[PDB]
Amino acid sequence: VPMHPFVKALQEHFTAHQNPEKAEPMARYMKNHFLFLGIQTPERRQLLKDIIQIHTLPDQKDFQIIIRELWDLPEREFQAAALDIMQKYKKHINETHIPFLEELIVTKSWWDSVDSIVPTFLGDIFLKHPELISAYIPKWIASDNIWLQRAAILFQLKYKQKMDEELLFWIIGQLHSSKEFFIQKAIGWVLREYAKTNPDVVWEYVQNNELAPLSKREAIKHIKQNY
Repeated sequence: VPMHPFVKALQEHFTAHQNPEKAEPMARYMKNHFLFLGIQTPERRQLLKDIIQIHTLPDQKDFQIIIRELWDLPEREFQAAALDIMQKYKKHINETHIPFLEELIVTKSWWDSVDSIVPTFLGDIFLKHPELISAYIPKWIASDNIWLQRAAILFQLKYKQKMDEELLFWIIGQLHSSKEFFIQKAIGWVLREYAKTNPDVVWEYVQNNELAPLSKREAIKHIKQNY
């Protein structure tokens, strides 16, 4: 459906290199929500490299149209490549793009797209503008969209000594009772990651606060050997 020359070049090049054999197990691993061309990350990045160097990288003022057109293509590689492209415009992404990122988060949703938007792009935005947290995180948690909820839990994933323990546990406190696999796993993930910096605090939270068994188990798996 796309006019942008760059997206058209990319689509032609990727489609030329599809592998129906490599596609089948890729699509299975994503529970068949998406068609795949069958191009693994390294080749995908290389094929994107080719098109970028051939075409040169588009003006940063196009970045949104490029990503949106890619996001509308049926094959999952196009959304993976759209986030690789987004990374090439990192320095031009700022607080004004949070609504654009929310859109990506709730469109063609799955952990593979959401996990590449949240801890990196949104993580850095809220580190720079932590005053905008109140305008988003409570709204996302209240949404009943599990991907926005997952976004609230993971935006701090890579914060290390910058982690706001108070907000983190407040978030996890609102979401612990969720039936949702992707919420339970995200909770366990951020707890295990945070435990790399502050294990004792994670251990005490997990030992004294309600969690789903999946979340608890995922949280302590690399630190249980210490207590």
